[PDB]
Amino acid sequence: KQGLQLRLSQQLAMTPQLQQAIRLLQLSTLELQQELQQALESNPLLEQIDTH
Amino acid sequence: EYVFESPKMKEILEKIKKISCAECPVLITGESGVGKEVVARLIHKLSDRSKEPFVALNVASIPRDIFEAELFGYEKGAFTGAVSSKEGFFELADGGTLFLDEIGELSLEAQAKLLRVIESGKFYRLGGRKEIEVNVRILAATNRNIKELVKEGKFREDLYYRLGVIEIEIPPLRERKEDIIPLANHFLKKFSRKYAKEVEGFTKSAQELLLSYPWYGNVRELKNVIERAVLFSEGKFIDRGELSCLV
Amino acid sequence: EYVFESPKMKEILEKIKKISCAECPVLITGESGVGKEVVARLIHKLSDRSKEPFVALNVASIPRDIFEAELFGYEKGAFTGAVSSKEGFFELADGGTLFLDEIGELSLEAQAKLLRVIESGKFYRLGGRKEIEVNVRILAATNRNIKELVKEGKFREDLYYRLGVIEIEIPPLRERKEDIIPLANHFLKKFSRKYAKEVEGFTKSAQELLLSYPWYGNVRELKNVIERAVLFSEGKFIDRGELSCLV
Amino acid sequence: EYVFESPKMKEILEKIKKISCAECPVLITGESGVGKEVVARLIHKLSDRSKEPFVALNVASIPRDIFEAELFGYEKGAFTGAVSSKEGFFELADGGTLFLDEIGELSLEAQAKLLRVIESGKFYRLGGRKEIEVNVRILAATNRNIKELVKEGKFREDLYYRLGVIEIEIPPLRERKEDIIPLANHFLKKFSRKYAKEVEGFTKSAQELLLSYPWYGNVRELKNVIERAVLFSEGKFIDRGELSCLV
Amino acid sequence: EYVFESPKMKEILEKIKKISCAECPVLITGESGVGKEVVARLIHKLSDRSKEPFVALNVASIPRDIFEAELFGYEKGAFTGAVSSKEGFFELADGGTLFLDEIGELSLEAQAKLLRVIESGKFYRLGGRKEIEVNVRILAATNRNIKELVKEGKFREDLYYRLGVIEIEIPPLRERKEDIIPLANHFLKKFSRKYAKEVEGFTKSAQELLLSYPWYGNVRELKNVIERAVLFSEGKFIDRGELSCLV
Amino acid sequence: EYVFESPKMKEILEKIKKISCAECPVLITGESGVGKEVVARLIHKLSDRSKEPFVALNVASIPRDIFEAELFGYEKGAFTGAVSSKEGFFELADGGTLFLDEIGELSLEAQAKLLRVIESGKFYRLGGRKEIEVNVRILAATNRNIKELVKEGKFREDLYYRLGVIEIEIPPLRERKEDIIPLANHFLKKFSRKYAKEVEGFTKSAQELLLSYPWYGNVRELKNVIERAVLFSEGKFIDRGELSCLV
Amino acid sequence: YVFESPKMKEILEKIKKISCAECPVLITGESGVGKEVVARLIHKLSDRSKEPFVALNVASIPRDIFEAELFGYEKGAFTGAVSSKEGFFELADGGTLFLDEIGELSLEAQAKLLRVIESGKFYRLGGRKEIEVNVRILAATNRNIKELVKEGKFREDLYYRLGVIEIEIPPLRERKEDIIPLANHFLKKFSRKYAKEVEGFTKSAQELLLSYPWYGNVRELKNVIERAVLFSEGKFIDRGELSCLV
Ligand SMILES: Nc1ncnc2c1ncn2[C@@H]1O[C@H](COP(=O)(O)OP(=O)(O)OP(=O)(O)O)[C@@H](O)[C@H]1O
Ligand SMILES: Nc1ncnc2c1ncn2[C@@H]1O[C@H](COP(=O)(O)OP(=O)(O)OP(=O)(O)O)[C@@H](O)[C@H]1O
Ligand SMILES: Nc1ncnc2c1ncn2[C@@H]1O[C@H](COP(=O)(O)OP(=O)(O)OP(=O)(O)O)[C@@H](O)[C@H]1O
Ligand SMILES: Nc1ncnc2c1ncn2[C@@H]1O[C@H](COP(=O)(O)OP(=O)(O)OP(=O)(O)O)[C@@H](O)[C@H]1O
Ligand SMILES: Nc1ncnc2c1ncn2[C@@H]1O[C@H](COP(=O)(O)OP(=O)(O)OP(=O)(O)O)[C@@H](O)[C@H]1O
Ligand SMILES: Nc1ncnc2c1ncn2[C@@H]1O[C@H](COP(=O)(O)OP(=O)(O)O)[C@@H](O)[C@H]1O
Ligand SMILES: [Mg+2]
Repeated sequence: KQGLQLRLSQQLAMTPQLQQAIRLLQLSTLELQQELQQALESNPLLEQIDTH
Repeated sequence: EYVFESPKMKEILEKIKKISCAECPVLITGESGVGKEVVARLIHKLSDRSKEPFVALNVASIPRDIFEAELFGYEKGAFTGAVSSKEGFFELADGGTLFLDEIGELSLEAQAKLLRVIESGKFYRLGGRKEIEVNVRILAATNRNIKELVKEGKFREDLYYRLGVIEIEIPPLRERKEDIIPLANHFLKKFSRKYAKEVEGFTKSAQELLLSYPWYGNVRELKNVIERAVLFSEGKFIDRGELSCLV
Repeated sequence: EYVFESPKMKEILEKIKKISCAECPVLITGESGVGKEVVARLIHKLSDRSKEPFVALNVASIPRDIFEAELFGYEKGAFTGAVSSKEGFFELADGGTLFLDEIGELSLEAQAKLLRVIESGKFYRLGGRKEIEVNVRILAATNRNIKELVKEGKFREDLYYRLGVIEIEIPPLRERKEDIIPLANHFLKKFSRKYAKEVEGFTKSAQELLLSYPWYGNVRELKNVIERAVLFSEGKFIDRGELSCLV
Repeated sequence: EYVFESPKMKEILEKIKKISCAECPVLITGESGVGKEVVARLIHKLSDRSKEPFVALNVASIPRDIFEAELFGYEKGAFTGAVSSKEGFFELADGGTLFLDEIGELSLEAQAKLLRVIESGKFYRLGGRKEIEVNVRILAATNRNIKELVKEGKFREDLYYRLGVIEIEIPPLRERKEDIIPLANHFLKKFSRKYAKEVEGFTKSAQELLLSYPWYGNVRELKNVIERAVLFSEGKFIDRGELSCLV
Repeated sequence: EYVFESPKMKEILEKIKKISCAECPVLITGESGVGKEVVARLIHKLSDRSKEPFVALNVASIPRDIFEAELFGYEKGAFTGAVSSKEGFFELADGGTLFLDEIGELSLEAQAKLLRVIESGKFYRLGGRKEIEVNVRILAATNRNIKELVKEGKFREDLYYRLGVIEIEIPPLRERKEDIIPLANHFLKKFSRKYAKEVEGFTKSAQELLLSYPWYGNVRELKNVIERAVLFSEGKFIDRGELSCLV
Repeated sequence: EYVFESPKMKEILEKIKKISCAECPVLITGESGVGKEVVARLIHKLSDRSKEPFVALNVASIPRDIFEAELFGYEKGAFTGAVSSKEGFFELADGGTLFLDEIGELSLEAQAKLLRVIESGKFYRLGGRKEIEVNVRILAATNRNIKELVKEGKFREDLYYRLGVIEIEIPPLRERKEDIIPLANHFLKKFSRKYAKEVEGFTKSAQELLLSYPWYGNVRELKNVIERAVLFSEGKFIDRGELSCLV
Repeated sequence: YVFESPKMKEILEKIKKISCAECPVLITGESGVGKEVVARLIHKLSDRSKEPFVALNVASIPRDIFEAELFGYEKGAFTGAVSSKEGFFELADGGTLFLDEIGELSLEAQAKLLRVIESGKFYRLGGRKEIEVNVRILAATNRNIKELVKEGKFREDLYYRLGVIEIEIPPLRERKEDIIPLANHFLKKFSRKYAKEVEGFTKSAQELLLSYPWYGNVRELKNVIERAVLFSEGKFIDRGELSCLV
């Protein structure tokens, strides 16, 4: 029966467990550096080795 | 501890005593406030399995989509969420007694699920590949006429014969005119001592009013009225006006 | 804080003060906007559970398919997605007070689930295999006459008997002519400080008008009318013209 | 031991002997308490594969979401929580007899899957790769009028034709009067040893009463009445009055 | 952008100005195309919530079986699909204004599910054991006579007084003859500017026609007719011939 | 392309050309088989969104429960069974044109779901708290008199004035005596190449019969008759004998 | 399949004649006459021999989920839609869809069926892409479809769409010449299937087959022959065994 219902169900779920850290392979070095720059900006606990 | 002063109640007590050596499932039919739970527990106590666990279930509180899981159990990995195997209610009552209350509130889909467990008692767990053999003594209580439901189409014909091996009909308190007074006094000792009151009896007019007043709710309504009268009393007895406004 | 000047409400207050030590379930009936929840909270405050949570639940919005799951709790592994343990209202309010609002809105299917938890206080969690008992005080508020609904057949008779240990009926505001003026004064004094209004009293014609309106919405309608008068107030006294909405 | 002293019953038994060596699905349609399980187990016993397991399963005891995960099985990794692969009940009865109780409760998709399995002869796991072949003998017993179900559309006509190659109809006990007496005497002695109640049999009036009562449960109702009589009787002869109250 | 030339519109605007600091919920009643949304947004802008988010929602756009989930949100493990904790629309508009559009079409069952939220602001999420306190000013709009729907039994009287603290009535445009000419001029100017049309007003016959037709869609129908005329316009001045769809 | 010969078709095409610069929603009224969808596609091509996608939907087949689900999409936790977010039809038609076939047959209850989306263009998904703005042009085609449905209490006047800004009327084939021969010749030429029958034209009797007949199914019925004649002919020209399907 | 009667020969010739015809074909008659057999013969004898013959009966389709079987659904479309499902039109992409007993369909469902056929494009319940398929329609009717239309329990447009080529199969009650060949074929098939030595029916029993009106036609004939084979104990079958079934 067609219908959007809220209920308690006992069903079997497949294994879609993927799509994590996989997009870091297709990128080149430059785009990877851009992503790392974004990550450094958004996370205060990440720092990159410098020379200054 | 209870009151069984009525001759019909004495006959029912004798029937309960006579099935001490029996194990077939028993059905109880009657109205509200008659003592279906009391009769079930008395049968359990007089049965040889009194020391065995006694599990009471209401069939209206189990979710629709997990009905098979609760009464049969499952092994780990049977479904997404079965991280640890569980034992069902029937295996909890393995060797003991299982009492189903309000059994007339069971959907027709869930009624056919209990055809083989009552007869043979053998069932396969959800994800269980080995048959399980148990010994269960089954008691059931209903508040409506089971025969009418069977003849009307709201109850399975097979299930009535599976459960209706020994049928006990508890009479209403209205026909038990000789049980109101012994109960009404007892409830008094149940209430005043619990409330530290000074009521030690009932007036003759109050007793006559209670006898004349119809107990549609039976013992439950009588207890509620007596408790209210004790709560709103003032003196060493209960006069007519203390309960006239209620009954 | 609240005002109780009508002589008939004095009897209800005395009855409340006479059930301070009681812990039996209480049922309350009355028209909409008369203060059933206020009476329930007043009973809760005078009870020995005054230092306990007062869990007020609306039974007219609980989803049906999880209704039991929302009142009994569940274990881990009971169903898909239940990766943690959680409780219901009965266990979360153990030792306190559970106040059900609009008990008449409950459908018949849901009314058959608490029949074994109001009296004995015991139930079983979803996926649990251990019996649990709780000691809670059950209060309910409703507006439609439960007795006439039981007579018609829209409410369970046994559940009504179980819940109706002590019944409190609140009369309509139209029957209470001794509280209209005090409640109007209280609302005026409350709303003259929130908006810094200069209103300090009512006019004699306005007071006479207040004694003629049937008060269909009762206390809520009176509060709304007083709020409208305060918001739309220019002079220090509220004349009969500003109360023409009652004509 | 089973009693068959009716010419129709003897003809049915000879049919059972003739068909017990066949390799075709069997459909058993009859009234309540006629012995469908007894007939199926007699077919299984009087066969070359009598040593093989007799897998008796109820179509209403399987949740839908795991039906293909129960009657067929599953492999590891096909779904979350699948720690280890588990065989299905279909492979369990390989080379033996699989009995389906109350075949009329199956859903459209379940019946379609069963028809696919029966027609193909080989099936697949839930998440496997190879194809599994079995040599099962399929019996199914139901009490519903399959003609009404197929006319309404609750059962697939092709599946009914495949399973219902041979229709076995056990006559109602009301048409088996000559076989009524030997059955009850079989129970009366059996319960006499079971419950230690001393009884020799029935009287002429009791036997005439039994032949006059319109049994609805057939064997089950008669057995229940006999068990009640054995429990509630201390004398060696059962009189008309003892059985009259039960009737 | 909004023209208020009728004296009733000026009275409504002055009343809105007086209730800028008023935080109570308001109910607006009118016809189709009278300006309920415009008046509600003007009330919102003039209130203290000018910079607060204004969440406008239609009650009929939510399915019945997930209405509570969309109204209050849900916690983890509440149901098969409660992946993570989610907030409701009431928690979405914290500190702002909630606009219930077309409240008349709401069913009786849904009106009983929001009786405690409006008056007190406290509600429990699905699966959440903590109480949620929110402060949202509620503006409801309807095209129906709710004061008659409460009498007819098609609306719940309990919610009427919860949304009846302040009530606004918008008269139809056919009575607002001071608005027809200014609204027509503004619409013609806007549709000439958008469509690059060289029209800059109406003719006297067209003005007389616009003031005599019994408009049923009111301002929206006037806007539609003006747009239709502008699209098919062929001169610097619009004559009665272009507006032939009126009469 | 499309052939238009009658003066009414030329006028309709010219009006379409004139209003192609307009972005107003269009409502088209006619009969079954008059070519409303062809006119809608012509309108889409002649507008500035010809390169933009055109989404045409027959709303007479959408289930009521998934009406909001299809129109608005949903999020991960909107309901049970969903695992991923889904787009809505309006979002799928964002930046283009959305066409609705047979808008008259739509249920009265579901017409409230499109009251705000057409005007505001802002809506929330199921299970979401974010408002989405689009730019979609609404075209609706119907074979029923919308105004009659409004007057008989079957259609929502607000939705009508939302869509009833631009009106188009397509007369049936019974008023298209001039536009019968070109359509018949076009269909004959198409089906001759489709089925390789190589039929060139029609004889005098066939043309007379086709012209004299007051077609009720209009262009659809004429095309079906031509296709049947092509399938059941072997000559170079179709005579009246091969047109025996007509009255 | 065996066809020996002159009516059966004419039916086979007509079916081979309409083999090159790609139009939807309607077949009507009585129960158990071979409408599915004739439809499969048309399928094999046409250019779509290698394509699937998706044959389904519209009687068992539930009312509320008819659309769910008409088009199909995706993952998460509704409760119970764990995965995606393909409708019969998608399964029969390039094949032949055979709807058995079309005369019993509800009126409202029919109005939602032929609309898919004429346009040929449809959307999945939960899919954002339009689906275009090509099918050949075969229909079966158990009653008088013209009478049903005259009773207002059907659609005239659907009848015209499926009435391009219509076939009537005479039942077994007027096909007595095929009785002996069909009985012999079924007897041999069941004897070789159950591995029991049975030669053929005796002269006495041959009268009962013609005496039997055969209301159930070939289905009942096959059931009776199989049951007679199962209970047979000799290489010859007498009239007594058939008497217990007739
Ligand atoms: N003979 C009796 N003596 C004393 N108390 C009794 C007697 N019979 C019943 N009661 C009391 O009646 C109360 C109400 O429970 P009762 O056993 O009557 O249940 P009921 O109304 O028949 O149904 P349910 O099975 O749902 O409890 C019990 O608390 C019990 O103490
Ligand atoms: N004696 C009183 N003094 C002051 N205010 C009072 C008094 N009695 C009632 N009220 C006021 O009446 C108002 C309306 O009461 P209440 O909220 O209980 O109405 P209701 O609509 O019947 O309730 P429910 O939410 O249970 O449906 C309360 O907010 C309360 O402040
Ligand atoms: N010949 C017999 N002799 C003795 N007892 C018999 C005989 N035949 C059947 N019975 C009894 O019949 C009882 C019920 O039979 P069975 O288990 O076959 O039920 P059923 O007809 O399949 O039930 P249902 O249709 O209600 O599911 C058995 O417990 C058995 O003792
Ligand atoms: N004073 C005004 N000046 C200009 N336009 C106006 C005025 N009053 C109303 N309108 C126009 O009326 C149209 C409809 O307004 P609105 O959205 O409020 O209608 P409604 O049917 O009352 O709303 P809803 O049903 O969504 O609550 C708008 O396009 C608006 O421009
Ligand atoms: N000439 C024949 N020779 C052998 N078997 C035949 C013959 N005609 C029909 N049958 C048998 O008849 C049975 C039913 O066939 P079929 O399903 O095609 O007929 P139907 O019931 O008339 O059709 P439908 O239900 O599809 O309208 C099959 O098992 C088939 O083997
Ligand atoms: N100008 C035209 N040229 C060719 N065919 C046309 C023209 N107008 C209409 N038609 C035909 O008429 C049919 C009408 O189809 P449609 O518009 O979908 O249904 P309705 O007319 O009932 O809305 C189309 O299939 C189309 O082939
Ligand atoms: Mg059985």
